[PDB]
Parts: sequence; structure tokens; C-alpha cells
Amino acid sequence: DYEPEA
Amino acid sequence: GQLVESGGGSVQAGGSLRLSCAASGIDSSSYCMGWFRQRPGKEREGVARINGLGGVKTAYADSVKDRFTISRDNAENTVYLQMNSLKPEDTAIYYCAAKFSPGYCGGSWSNFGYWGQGTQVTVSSH
Repeated sequence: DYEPEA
Repeated sequence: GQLVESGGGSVQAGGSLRLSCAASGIDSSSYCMGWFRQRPGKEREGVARINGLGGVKTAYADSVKDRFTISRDNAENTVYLQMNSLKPEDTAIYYCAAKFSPGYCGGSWSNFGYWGQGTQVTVSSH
């Protein structure tokens, strides 16, 4: 999980 | 694609209100979902947004940071706005919205495509 900033 | 807000009402300064946004047609767990508001006589502005693709990261307008929390319950296909520490300045019609396609928000309020009809939030002082 490398989710970008929203 | 339809979004329906509820949970609005008329509360007192310092209090809380929890708005809900029920999605239909689309699967909100997949989409960048947002809350916007239109304060009396002002243009619509972003309030909070949460990533799609099952993401959990969020962003907020400076005016509401630390007071409001957006979240999504994927099992209910519903997005929430938990509004704490309400101020009369938060009085507005609040709208739920989604970007056009599954994905991440990309750091912006642009390109929101589906919109609810809105729910009134009134906050009063003495």
C-alpha cells in the first residue's frame, strides 16, 4: 500500500 | 450515478452534526468522494475529500481542518462528514460529490462530476 495523498 | 445527502439540521455553535452521503449507481469505495458547501451568498467551495480505489487518505479545506472528518463506510456505500466544533460561519448547503471515474483525487478540488441535491446545515450563536 503506497497510497498518494488525497 | 446518484448521491443523496442527509443528516443536515439546525444546531448551536460548538456542537456537532454528522452528514451522510448515500451513493447509487456507482460504487463510492472506488471513487474520489468529496463534500463541498455553498455558504450564504458565496460560491461553492471544497470542504473535504477522500481517495477512491479503497483509499483512506483524506484532504480538507484549511477552514475545516481538524474540526471536520470525512470517512467512507464501504459496506454501506456511504460517505460521512463528521462536523465537530461547528461555527455559525459553517452554515451552508453541503453537497456530496464524486469524481467521474474510479481513482485517486490527485490533490485537487477539480473535476468533480456527480453531485447530490444538497443538505442544509445551520449553526446559530446567542
